Amino acid sequence: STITRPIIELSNTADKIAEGNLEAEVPHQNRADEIGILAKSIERLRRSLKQLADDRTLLMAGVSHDLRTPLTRIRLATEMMSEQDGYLAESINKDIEECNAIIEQFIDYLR
Amino acid sequence: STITRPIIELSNTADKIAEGNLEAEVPHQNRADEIGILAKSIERLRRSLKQLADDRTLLMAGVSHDLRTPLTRIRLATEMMSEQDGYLAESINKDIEECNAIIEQFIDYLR
Repeated sequence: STITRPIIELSNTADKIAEGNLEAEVPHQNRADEIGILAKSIERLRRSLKQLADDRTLLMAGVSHDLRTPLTRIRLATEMMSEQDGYLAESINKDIEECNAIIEQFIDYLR
Repeated sequence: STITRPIIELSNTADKIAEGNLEAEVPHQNRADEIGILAKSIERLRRSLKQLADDRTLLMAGVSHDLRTPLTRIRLATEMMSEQDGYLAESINKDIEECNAIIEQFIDYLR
């Protein structure tokens, strides 16, 4: 009956990982027999999920940062234009506004 | 020895998923006993990985497509400006080129 338990513990841990508890430590990792190998495989699955999560987060940050540089430069350049070319500057102003709007929506929804 | 086999088969399938085989079918899924419950746990982990993969793909495509619109608009407007503000137009043109470069780099790394 004692051997029955580590099986239940392994299945339970897998559930915790899938539900979004990436920090939940897998049990029976120190075991050397077939059970401990099963524990190791669950750890491998945990690593995959954790990596994919971190990738998405860092992706959002990197894109927004790099975009900030070109956007700022354009707005300043349009500010320096004379009134005679205002109607053309107004167009580029509309574009930069739309771009900032799209980025804002993405960050708000994404937790 | 017969009982030893399914444990190895389960561990092997989990390893296949971790190494990038999201389509690797889990064995002993239809079992109802303790081994069947373990099979169900492995399948749930597979679903998590597959979901995260689909998320990354859709995210990349959506952002790049929408960005194409504001870029094209600024390009046309800057071409209409008079020579008196040519030096200002040149800066905005350089900026939009930079943006296109960033998008190309992302796709090239992950086709």
